[PDB]
Amino acid sequence: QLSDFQRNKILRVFNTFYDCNHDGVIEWDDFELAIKKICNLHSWPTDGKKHNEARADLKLIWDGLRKYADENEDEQVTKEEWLKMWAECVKSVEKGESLPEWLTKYMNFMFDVNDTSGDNIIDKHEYSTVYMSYGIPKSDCDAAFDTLSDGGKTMVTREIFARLWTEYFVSNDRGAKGNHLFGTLKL
Ligand SMILES: [Ca+2]
Ligand SMILES: [Ca+2]
Ligand SMILES: [Ca+2]
Repeated sequence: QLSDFQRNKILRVFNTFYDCNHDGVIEWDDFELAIKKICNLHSWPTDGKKHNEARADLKLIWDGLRKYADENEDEQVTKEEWLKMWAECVKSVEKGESLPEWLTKYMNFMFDVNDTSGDNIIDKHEYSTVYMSYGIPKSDCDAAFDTLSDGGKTMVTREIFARLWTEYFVSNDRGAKGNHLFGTLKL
């Protein structure tokens, strides 16, 4: 079973990042909102390259998510279904397996949404630009970024971002850096 700490990390991500219209379930309509929000944030032209690519990528991610979590096949993922899926995913990451492919795709999507300069590094300004748009206070973006980059000793490359992303979802260690990947947690 997920510890309180894991369960709460996994709920907080459902609630802030996936359920964009905040009604308590994840559907395709949420991903339609997530596309609008990222288009607004970055000033992408509707039906331009980035927009059409974001839509295609998120379709694949939603499809893999529903496949894993949508037990009653109603095209909606409730918190119950999301927690049931996560308890099984975490067990498996511990037994040695990679996270599900919809989750890695979503990690790579969010990496590139952050890295608007395209140099393979998320810098402090890129990071706070994205997380502040989800309601993360700026001081929790800046404190998170220093934690994640080990105060500048580590560049937040796609690979670092991917390893921190797995740690956020599975770690039971309160000390883990990836706990703060989505804004500092007070622990
Ligand atoms: Ca929703
Ligand atoms: Ca369902
Ligand atoms: Ca960059």
